[PDB]
Amino acid sequence: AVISVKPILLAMTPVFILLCLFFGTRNGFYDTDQYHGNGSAH
Amino acid sequence: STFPWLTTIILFPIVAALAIPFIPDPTGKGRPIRWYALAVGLIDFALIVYAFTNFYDLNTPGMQLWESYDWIPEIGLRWSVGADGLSMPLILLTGFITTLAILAAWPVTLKPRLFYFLMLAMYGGQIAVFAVQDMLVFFLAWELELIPVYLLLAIWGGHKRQYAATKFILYTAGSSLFILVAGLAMAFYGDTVSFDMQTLAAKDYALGFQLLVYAGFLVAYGVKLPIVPLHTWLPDAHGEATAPVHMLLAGILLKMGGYALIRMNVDMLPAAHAKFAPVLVILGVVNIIYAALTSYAQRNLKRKIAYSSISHIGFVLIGIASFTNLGMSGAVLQMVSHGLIGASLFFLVGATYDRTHTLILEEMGGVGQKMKKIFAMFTACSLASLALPGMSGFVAELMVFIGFATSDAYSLPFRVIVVFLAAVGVILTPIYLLSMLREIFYGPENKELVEHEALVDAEPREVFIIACLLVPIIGIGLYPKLLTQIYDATTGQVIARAREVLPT
Amino acid sequence: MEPLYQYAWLIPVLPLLGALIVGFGLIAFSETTSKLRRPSAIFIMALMAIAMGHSLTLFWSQVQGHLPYTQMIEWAAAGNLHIAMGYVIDPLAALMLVIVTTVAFLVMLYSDGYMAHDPGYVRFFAYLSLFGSSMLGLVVSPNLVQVYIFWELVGMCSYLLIGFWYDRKSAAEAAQKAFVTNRVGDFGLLLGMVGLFWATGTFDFAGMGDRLTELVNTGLLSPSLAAILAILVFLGPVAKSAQFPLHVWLPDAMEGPTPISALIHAATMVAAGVFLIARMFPVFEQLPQVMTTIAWTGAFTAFMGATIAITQNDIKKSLAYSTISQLGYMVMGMGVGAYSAGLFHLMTHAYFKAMLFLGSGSVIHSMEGVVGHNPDLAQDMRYMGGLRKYMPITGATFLVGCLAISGVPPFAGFWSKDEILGAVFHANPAMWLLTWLTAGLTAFYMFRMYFMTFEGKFRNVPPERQEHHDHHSHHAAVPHESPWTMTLPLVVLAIPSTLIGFVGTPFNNLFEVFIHAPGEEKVAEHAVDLTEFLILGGSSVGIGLMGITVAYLMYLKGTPSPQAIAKAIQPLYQFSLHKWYFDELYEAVFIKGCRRLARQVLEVDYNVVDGVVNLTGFVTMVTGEGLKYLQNGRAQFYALIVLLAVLGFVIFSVQ
Amino acid sequence: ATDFNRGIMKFDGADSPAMIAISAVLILGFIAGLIWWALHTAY
Repeated sequence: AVISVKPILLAMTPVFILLCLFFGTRNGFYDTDQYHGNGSAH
Repeated sequence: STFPWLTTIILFPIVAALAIPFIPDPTGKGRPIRWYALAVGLIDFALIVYAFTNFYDLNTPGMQLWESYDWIPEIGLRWSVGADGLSMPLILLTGFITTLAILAAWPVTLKPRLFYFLMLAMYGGQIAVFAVQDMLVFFLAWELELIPVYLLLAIWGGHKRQYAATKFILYTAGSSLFILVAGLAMAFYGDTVSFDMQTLAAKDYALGFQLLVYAGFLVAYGVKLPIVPLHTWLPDAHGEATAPVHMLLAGILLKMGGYALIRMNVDMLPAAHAKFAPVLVILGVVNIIYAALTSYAQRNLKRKIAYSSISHIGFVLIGIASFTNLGMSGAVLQMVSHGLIGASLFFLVGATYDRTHTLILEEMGGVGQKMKKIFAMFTACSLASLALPGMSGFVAELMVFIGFATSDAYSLPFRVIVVFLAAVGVILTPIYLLSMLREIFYGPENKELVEHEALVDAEPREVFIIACLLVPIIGIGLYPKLLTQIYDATTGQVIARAREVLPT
Repeated sequence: MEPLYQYAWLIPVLPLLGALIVGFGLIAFSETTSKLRRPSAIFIMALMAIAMGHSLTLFWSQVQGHLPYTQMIEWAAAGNLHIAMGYVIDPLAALMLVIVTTVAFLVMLYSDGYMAHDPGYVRFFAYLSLFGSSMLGLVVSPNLVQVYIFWELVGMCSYLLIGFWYDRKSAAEAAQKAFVTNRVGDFGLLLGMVGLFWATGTFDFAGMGDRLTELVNTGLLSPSLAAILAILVFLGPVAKSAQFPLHVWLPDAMEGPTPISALIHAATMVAAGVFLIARMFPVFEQLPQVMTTIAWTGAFTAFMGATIAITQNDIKKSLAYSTISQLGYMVMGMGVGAYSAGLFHLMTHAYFKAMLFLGSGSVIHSMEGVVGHNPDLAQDMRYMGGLRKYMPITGATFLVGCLAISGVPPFAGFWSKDEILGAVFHANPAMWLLTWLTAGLTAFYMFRMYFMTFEGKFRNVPPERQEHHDHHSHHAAVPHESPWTMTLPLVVLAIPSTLIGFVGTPFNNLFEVFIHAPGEEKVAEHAVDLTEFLILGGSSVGIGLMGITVAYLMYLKGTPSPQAIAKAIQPLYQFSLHKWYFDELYEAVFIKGCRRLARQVLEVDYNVVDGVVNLTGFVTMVTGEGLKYLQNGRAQFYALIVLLAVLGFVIFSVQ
Repeated sequence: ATDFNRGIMKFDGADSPAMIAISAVLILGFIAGLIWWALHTAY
């Protein structure tokens, strides 16, 4: 009796994909203040 | 199983990064280019899971995505790919981190057509390191992430970028040549001129010949995986980098020097491994004690955890050079654990620098009063690097200690001193990680707040990248057989190929 | 039994989900969950009360005569190297199950009173259930691996809770010290856990004692070499129970919240630091040199932390110095062998230090009324004397907490305290008369804290005269500030103190020891008599009784002044006032030394091994700037090198 | 060492070049002393 990785990775993969596409749309501070500007670490 | 899977997964982000100069609508910064790189990074990671959950067929020693295409019959190099147990976790780890490294590369608006080209070229070029069963394609893929990671530091980096970028490209191209030197020395040994990693492992080499090849590979792999004499390239290029570039640097590129130590220095060179295994566990402990003190002695924030990446690497060398089925199981686990722990830590350093713009850590203090979700995630990510149980940073180091001092390879006066000295890093890692948390967030004494650090917030996307990185951190910490079942049968053949060598 | 014992793993994982849910609700929904402060408290408190319902019938099933029940699930397997992690339901473990979850449900009742003025109300109940879920797994642990998953886990919750407020610079440095000093104990525990898996070969406590005694008499292990294994495992509990080398973090652990101080002295100090050595008596009983080491470092801590509690004005810091000594008073009972009584001074410590700690916070929330928010020591500004003259029910509940820790005639301590005093005057009474000397001193500093702050006048006139706070004038002087959520937990934690008026009596002292059997059935004792037990008790009650009459007369003169003591014993008074001069030894040597050793590892990195790298790039740049001067125009010179190399190659190649 | 000596707990006072070489021979000698230990004490 071993919990196998394949059924829980295949079940968490479409949860992982559609949340990356959703959480990109919802974001803050990188569009309004944004005093870092173009150079991302200058 | 007839479809080219690992050939596609390697070659998909390379051929799709060529469509990045042809992406329309350049309305200001590159917003559709940013969404295009996430769209291809997500569907390429889904190809890794589709090749895993349908065609990996675990507890089977050997490659199960083995596709040996002919490229140049005159030299003898083939396009031979394949994922065994030493490759498939790191192939799955590369597809997972780089997908978030595109998501971490959202505030970059400097040269967005150039950024997501080189990051996708690293996405095809890092899977290509663990997957190929060859030498001249392995040296190709090792130096495939030589130009696009140079330009990721030299354009989007801190200050002293040009010192950090040119020191790095001279230190790794000047050390990848020993993969060509030792890879050609092994293939021309004897009579068969094969270059695949299968036949070159089964070939019998002399003991004096293998000590030159082992010394050549240790110069080549002691640079990327930072063994502490050849480590000075790291905290400059890791100290001057952005958050998404750093998740590929410490998350994946450091593990290619640890993947090839188990693959090209233990499988192919077992008799030279046994003669020079006690120098690795000495170099592995002094990887920990040197870097954890240097993390405490440094006050630059991005440079502190950059040295902490060298200390968690130090437990891999004790795991490889222990000849134990549990010791080597803790070495591959430390490569997957620190890749998830570091890419979560180094994402939050670029998140903290995006609000405070200092990294000096003297003008900081009381940041946790202003932003709260960043400090709540900076604590839990630094706690995973404390080797705290319930997280994968502990069981990766627990298997190394148990795997070392149960092995019938070293003597008893040697095994006690190494385990006692490698456990000093158990004390030393809460010294600087908690002092970094204290001298940034804990306290009332804030900054000037009028010239520097005028803004403070916490984006909900930055919460998601941390929270999805802590699921394989905690989920391996509550069940370490979730990753061990990928390489339980392959590590059992790597160690047993060296168990036949140890009476020597 | 079968749905009660096979689902016994629900007791750790139920309060874990209380923090998993609201932790996911604070990191993503912080606008609503911070407003949802009152319902999320009762939601977390419900799943602790459900886990209280498990342990109250799992332990009650054990005292009726049920067998111990084990379970093991594989954790991390390899070639011939397995890790197993499950649980056991032991009468020792089931007694520890009730102790940790009664005082966790009780401190959640207390938590509604000390705050709901604090905006960190929701996060406090998240961290409280994270403490319990990490500690309810430590007590059910069958293995040395399984005690180590939750050894550093409760050290994490001890780190997160001491630095709960995180806006003080004092609580900033306090939380970091508590993790490091516990990690040195975790450094010793991890060394011995691998070291005992090396020798024996299994991680369970039952399979470790029989394997250690199999090799120490055969000749495989040495009696001197295998002795160093058990002291390393013992170095774990010397950090969590605050023994002699590692006790510095306890004066600073009082910089956190007052309800946490009751839980870091009932759940991770007297519970955790005593349970691990209690489970390892299969190992320690076969090694005599280890047990005299444990008893010696317990005997000094009963004297070390005792003297620092006197001339300590702070109420929380004086209780922290007491539980240094009372733990040392208890760990030395496990050093002399008589450890069943060491586990029955466990029940009267957790329910009475929490009586003293939670009772102290009712004084602290009262002291915010007339006095400002900064001082909480022995009272100034209407100075020390009277709080119980205002007649609160919070005043009489730490007096009975102080009454049962001295050894007084009409209450507890007459039945509980002096049982390990007769067992310690057997073997080495010269080095262990020191505990009898401080036995009147534990009666000193506890009653020194009673009538200095509760008997006199503490409402007349302010000496400092600076509060000026609207949150201090609304802090409800005349000590009824303590709301209805202090009426219950300051009383219902004493309904076992009435039960110890019935259990642990001269007909129930015997019937409890038969429950707490050792690894074998044997009970070792030197000599107990019928006639000698009265003078060993009747003279041991008097030293505790005269230890408070020298305090009843000292601190009711106004000033602590018998003759030639105002001009004090400054050779010794400078030790206790400046806190043993032990914090500055650890600071000027170890902290500065690790700031000095580490610095020259950075400068040998940046200059020596980085100088070789910046010299390979320097002797190549100045090489190309030396052969740049090889060409200089003047094409006659270019024809010279062509004609010289012709003359070179005709001598070089003819031989 | 001017940037290494910020206004926090560092700058102990031994950052001289006479101390850099004498810290090198102890640190690099301990690694080499453990390496030469390793090829003989192990087996």
